[PDB]
Amino acid sequence: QRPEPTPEEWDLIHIATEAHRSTNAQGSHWKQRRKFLPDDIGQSPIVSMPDGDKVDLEAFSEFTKIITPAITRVVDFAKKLPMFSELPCEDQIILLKGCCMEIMSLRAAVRYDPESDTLTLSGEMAVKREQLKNGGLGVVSDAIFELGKSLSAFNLDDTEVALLQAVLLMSTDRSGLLCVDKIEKSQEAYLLAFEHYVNHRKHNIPHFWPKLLMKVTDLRMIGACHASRFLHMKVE
Ligand SMILES: N[C@@H](Cc1cc(I)c(Oc2ccc(O)c(I)c2)c(I)c1)C(=O)O
Repeated sequence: QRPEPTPEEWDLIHIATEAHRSTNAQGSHWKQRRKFLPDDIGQSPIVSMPDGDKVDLEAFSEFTKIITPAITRVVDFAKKLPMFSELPCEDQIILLKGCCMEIMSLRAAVRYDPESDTLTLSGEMAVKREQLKNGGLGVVSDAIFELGKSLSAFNLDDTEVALLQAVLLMSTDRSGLLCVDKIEKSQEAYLLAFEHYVNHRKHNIPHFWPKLLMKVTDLRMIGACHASRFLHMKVE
């Protein structure tokens, strides 16, 4: 009834799923290696910042210590998608700076653990809503957790997530792009493959596809609130 990946789109999906899996911290068995950020950390948000806000700085350090590798992995992922590597250097850097939080956020959210109400950062650090609120995301902490809980139910697989990530990456909605039309063709290709792959999985949920497109908007929201700290160093 509802259409299902063409053979060129099965190819796209292999490449994208392998790019995601090869850059997802600790891989598919991440859950068996975790350290819970300890209780005494992230509880006291007392230090002002050059931006005006108060932050439990110890916590902010513990987070800042593991963020660069996480960024690196987003870049590794991007560079493994051929439609992304064909872009000019100038546009690659824009696009990366632009989705890097959208993607790290999604990457944590699908590793939401209802058993302990924690997010899992880079496959190892289990954190509570309040630790990451006080560590420097404000309300953004609350937004990712709501999303975590929301996705438990959708039960996404590494392909769905991979493809979701490519749709985030090839956004045409960024200041400064040269090759806008190429990016939109590629976004459209990924969207259409993704819609098809979702067909191919009979999801025991009504309206799965459109419900899931809505979480794109939530992720672009996250990325818009926490966009400052990405004048990151992209090396192509
Ligand atoms: N867990 C993801 C990676 C990931 C890593 C970290 I550190 C995260 O927290 C942030 C991000 C920006 C900030 O300014 C602060 I303060 C904390 C998140 I949300 C995600 C993965 O699987 O790659």
